[PDB]
Amino acid sequence: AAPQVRTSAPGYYRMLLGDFEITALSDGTVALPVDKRLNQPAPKTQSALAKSFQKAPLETSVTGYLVNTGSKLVLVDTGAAGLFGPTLGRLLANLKAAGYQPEQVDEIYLTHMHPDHVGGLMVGEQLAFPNAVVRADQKEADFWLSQTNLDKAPDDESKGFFKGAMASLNPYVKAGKFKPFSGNTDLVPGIKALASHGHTPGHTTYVVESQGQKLALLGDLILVAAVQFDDPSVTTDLDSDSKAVAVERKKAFADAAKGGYLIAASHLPFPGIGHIRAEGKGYRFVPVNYSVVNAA
Amino acid sequence: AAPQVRTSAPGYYRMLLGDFEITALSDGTVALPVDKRLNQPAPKTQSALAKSFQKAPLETSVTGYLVNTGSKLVLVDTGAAGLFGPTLGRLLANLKAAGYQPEQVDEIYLTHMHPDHVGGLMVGEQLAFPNAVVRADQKEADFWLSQTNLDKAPDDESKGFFKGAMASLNPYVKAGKFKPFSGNTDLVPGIKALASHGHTPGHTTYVVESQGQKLALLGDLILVAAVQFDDPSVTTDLDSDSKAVAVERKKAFADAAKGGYLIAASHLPFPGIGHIRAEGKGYRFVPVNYSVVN
Ligand SMILES: [Zn+2]
Ligand SMILES: [Zn+2]
Ligand SMILES: [Zn+2]
Ligand SMILES: [Zn+2]
Repeated sequence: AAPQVRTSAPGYYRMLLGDFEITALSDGTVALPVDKRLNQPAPKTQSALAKSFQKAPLETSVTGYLVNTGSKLVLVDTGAAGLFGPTLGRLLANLKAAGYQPEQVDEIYLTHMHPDHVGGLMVGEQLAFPNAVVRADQKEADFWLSQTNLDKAPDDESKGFFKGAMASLNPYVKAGKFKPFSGNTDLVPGIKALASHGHTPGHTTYVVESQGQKLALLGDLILVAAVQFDDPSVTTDLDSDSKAVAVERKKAFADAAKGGYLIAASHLPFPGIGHIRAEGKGYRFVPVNYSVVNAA
Repeated sequence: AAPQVRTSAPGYYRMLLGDFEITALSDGTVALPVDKRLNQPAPKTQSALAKSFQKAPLETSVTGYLVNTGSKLVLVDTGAAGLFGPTLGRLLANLKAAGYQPEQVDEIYLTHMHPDHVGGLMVGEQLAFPNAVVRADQKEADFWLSQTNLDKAPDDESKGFFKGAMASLNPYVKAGKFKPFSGNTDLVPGIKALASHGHTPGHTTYVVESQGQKLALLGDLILVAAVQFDDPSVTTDLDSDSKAVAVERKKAFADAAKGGYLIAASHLPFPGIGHIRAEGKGYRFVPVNYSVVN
């Protein structure tokens, strides 16, 4: 026989979208006590997860999305680097395994500034993406980079969020490489920012379109697949505005269902890409069928 | 501008099952005219596919399953090698990418002897797995290695099935390395053969169990997920015995729904592993949650 290997394959998933190349990049996974963070009784979460053959704590993917439009290379979210423990921070290595170098990234779009999305921006004291311009909504940057907000943060978890956002973005701000937008904004050709505020004050969805094929990168608009597709009204204590996140999630799901296009989200099971159909009181996520990509 | 890369990740998926290590190994994908092969009206298949955002021809995975028990390295199915065209035959390279060499494989268990499961046994005129013993049901071998069955085959597709089985398996037979079993049989500790005849005369499911964790490798008991989970009675013209395959598929789905354990199948979307629950007149497949192995 042979010794066991016990390693996972490189965490990248390639998919074509019209003339664009999408690469989902895994940052790793982390076990989350979702039954304690969701705004509903723990037994109800347990029953939902059991319907999906799952149990809390739940191993949850953390994913960023690389878009090569053919003229620009854009990275949507960057993982956690070392901010959330040793099971995360795989995204840079998976970017390299996917055939790219960090120096090649032209722009980085942040759905929001929670540590598991901004941590990858820094390797120690060095910019992880030395040529990239970072973009996020002005509301997001104004909230998370505020010293006064950090000084008035209620608990250690929130303080750590502020500190991580500052440590990750401020070096780019200082280098002149942070370029905010406000609300719905055309970014590089083929990618648009769609305001989806409420998980954080400036949470933004990024819509990628090429040759009639559309993909909405929803960020953290959904967090627990086995709960929030069936019941989109369930929120978490990590959402800044629970009512707004429910409204925005329902809007995104309704639009994806009506349009029949792809969505992706950072914490859907990797690669986190699929279609949505409206069913009953909520929605059914349909993960994309495994497809091989070959050179053109 | 950064050039696009346009290559897929190495096609292996690692998963722990108790103390055992499972590696799903992609042989590639192939576009199949499932609307023509399923035994129901083509528009019905097309509408079922549309419900799942799919359309025929449907890109379909071809997967084998490596089980490292800690004492034996067993491979369940081998892909197509070059028998089914350019898009397949990736299993050997993915086995190497998964950190193993073909010479390490101790036993190979075949669900059945269709070309997309036996072709990988051979690389040219050389055994692909030079130290392995191959096992399959006696009924499977007797059917596909039959010279008179080949002479009786109606068209070139079926003749090609017989020729491919013969070319892939007879070098192991000649070397004394084919050991059939008959019906339900305990193979190596932790892996059992479960007769699931009907897709082929000796089609066999392999049940893997470690520390109370069970995984049933169903072979080709299901071929088109978007059709046959909702309606397990729909068969194909490639099934040797349609009534039997419907019975065996329903039995497997009901048992996996009742027991709550994992199933895998060669043509479910890679890695093709998940749970199943009973819903309406059929079943819902629940793909395993992405999980990292260390
Ligand atoms: Zn978040
Ligand atoms: Zn997050
Ligand atoms: Zn078959
Ligand atoms: Zn097959």
